[PDB]
Amino acid sequence: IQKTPQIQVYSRHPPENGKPNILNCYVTQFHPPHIEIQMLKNGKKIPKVEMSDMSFSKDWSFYILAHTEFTPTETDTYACRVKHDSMAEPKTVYWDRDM
Amino acid sequence: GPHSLRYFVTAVSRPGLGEPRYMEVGYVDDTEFVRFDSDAENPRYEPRARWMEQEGPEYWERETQKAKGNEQSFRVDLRTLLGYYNQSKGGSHTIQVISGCEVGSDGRLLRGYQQYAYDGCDYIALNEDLKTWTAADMAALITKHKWEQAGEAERLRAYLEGTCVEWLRRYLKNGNATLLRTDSPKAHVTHHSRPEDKVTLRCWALGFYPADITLTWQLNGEELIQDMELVETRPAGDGTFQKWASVVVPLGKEQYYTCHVYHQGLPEPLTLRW
Amino acid sequence: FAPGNYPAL
Repeated sequence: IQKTPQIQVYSRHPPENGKPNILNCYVTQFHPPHIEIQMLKNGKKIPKVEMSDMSFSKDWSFYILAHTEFTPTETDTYACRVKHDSMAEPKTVYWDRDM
Repeated sequence: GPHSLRYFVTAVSRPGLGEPRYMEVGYVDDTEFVRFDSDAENPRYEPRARWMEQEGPEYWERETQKAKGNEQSFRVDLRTLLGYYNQSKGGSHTIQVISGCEVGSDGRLLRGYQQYAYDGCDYIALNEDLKTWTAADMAALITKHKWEQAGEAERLRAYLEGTCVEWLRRYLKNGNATLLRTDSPKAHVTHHSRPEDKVTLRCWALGFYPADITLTWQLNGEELIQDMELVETRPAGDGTFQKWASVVVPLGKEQYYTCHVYHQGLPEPLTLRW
Repeated sequence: FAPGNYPAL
């Protein structure tokens, strides 16, 4: 079964430039489980990234969470880039702090 | 309230890249507490919740020996299934399993379950009676027959009814401060303009626990369930969850809509307006 | 406490 991943990027608390926070990238509803997830700050890969909350729903599709700590600024941009065999090219989703 | 102990097992073959990847993830309610990954530098069952530090070294040694055993068992399964389905040794294939038990407030057993899937499709599952099996296809029928003659349901039932139940009660006790807490949501609404004099009102519910919560939008007292966008509740990285629900409304008619938040950590529901 | 002895398919 081949299902295309849904990428959701959000923070733990409402953004406040200068206060520490947690940035999350939730990748859901995909199959096969082969997947590459990357988090970026200004185009560079963030090294300290934790993977957790792995599971699967009733229809057996996979769920996985990627997260890292971060202190927002008004000039830094964040994004989550995902590679999965259901897509021709890697998908990048930028964090929308005004959502 | 009800509480559950669940284990999500996944075995994925990867021809030409060596042995299959094998993972086991354990959960007590909506909380990840243990994990095992065969691709790890040093594969061992490791704790994922601070309260698990109360378990001695013999616990981790037992769980690790067990997992390595499960890993070999599943490598065989990946070979067998290729036979059952007349498939080639060149493709990647996946087996998934969920096993668990749920208890009520008094700690008595509510139910137990174990389900298998191959390549994202139902394969075989234990029935509610915890005595018989049900197969999704011809191949699963072969396994059903093997398992009936070997008497597997009786061994499994002993686990779901006893071991699973007793250990679940222990986890809730040792980790009650974490597992029996209640974090109340903090909500707010955002406004976004659209073409044709309309707007998108979004209601956010943040940092709550447990994960169960109800977010609704209302107009004239009627809960606008049909015309409302919503996301599945999701973990926020620190053990809590978040969720949002939006509604597009006529420009200047915003105040006529309200957001209601129901959660076990709220004596009275929250009602928001932009 | 994880289950073991997963029967072979």
